[PDB]
Amino acid sequence: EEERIERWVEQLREALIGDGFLLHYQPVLNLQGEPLELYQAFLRLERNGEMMSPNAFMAIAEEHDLITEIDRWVVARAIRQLGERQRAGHKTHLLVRIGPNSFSDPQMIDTIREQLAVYGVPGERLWLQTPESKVFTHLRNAQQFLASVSAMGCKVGLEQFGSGLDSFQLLAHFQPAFLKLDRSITGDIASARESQEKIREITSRAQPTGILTVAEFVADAQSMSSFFTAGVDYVQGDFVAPTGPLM
Ligand SMILES: Nc1nc2c(ncn2[C@@H]2O[C@@H]3COP(=O)(O)O[C@H]4[C@@H](O)[C@H](n5cnc6c(=O)[nH]c(N)nc65)O[C@@H]4COP(=O)(O)O[C@H]3[C@H]2O)c(=O)[nH]1
Repeated sequence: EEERIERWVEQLREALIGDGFLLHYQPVLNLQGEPLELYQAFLRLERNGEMMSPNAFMAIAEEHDLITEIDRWVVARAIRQLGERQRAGHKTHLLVRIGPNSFSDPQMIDTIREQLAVYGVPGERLWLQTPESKVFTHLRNAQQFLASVSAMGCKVGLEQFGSGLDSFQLLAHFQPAFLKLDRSITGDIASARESQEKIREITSRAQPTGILTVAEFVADAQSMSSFFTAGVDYVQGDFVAPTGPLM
């Protein structure tokens, strides 16, 4: 045990150089969103001859404090693809994950600003999501971070929102551009009752501030209609379109 990790933590620190990392994307179709090109970005690793999923190493990168490094790698990689798909005339928008330790990371704030500029990519195309739980904690930083990146026109949103009470509490203290609905509420509206009304106490509340909304993980047409009645701007999940490397 003392060993396997040592091989992982090394190979990772390599993909952080001349990499081995790569990104798969997932279509984010919109109903109320009417209608832009958007994909959530997902990190893949080229260990040996096959492709690794963050379920194979994110744990490691955690204890060794390499997430900041990686997630800066992810964002910079997204901003590149944005330059590429834009120099090609596509105005593709990318949803990218940012951990909590990045709210204070300047190299992040600097890697966003510089790249975003060097590719002629207007920040508006870069959407950054992160759990509300991680925000309810690393707040102060996640506070100024918002401002830092938001100034460049980027969009900062919450992932897994609506779970616990304080969910609506953070709103009056934070201020996201988009809300990725928490699965504990999403996956069940076809039957679930309180949830039916739930994504309304949320939807109808976003419309005012203009806070977009994304119900992800959708896995059936039945619930697909449900979110339209709700007024959920965007939908994501294997049922709409799985994740893939292609664009
Ligand atoms: N969020 C989301 N996922 C969907 C959906 N439909 C299918 N999935 C799949 O289910 C998995 C779980 O994603 P997760 O909860 O964010 O949990 C993720 C995440 O914690 C981590 N991860 C993967 N890529 C990245 C990345 O680029 N940045 C960061 N910070 N973490 C990543 O690895 C876990 C597994 O990722 P994957 O192998 O890519 O596998 C993903 C994804 O391919 C959907 O609508 N929404």
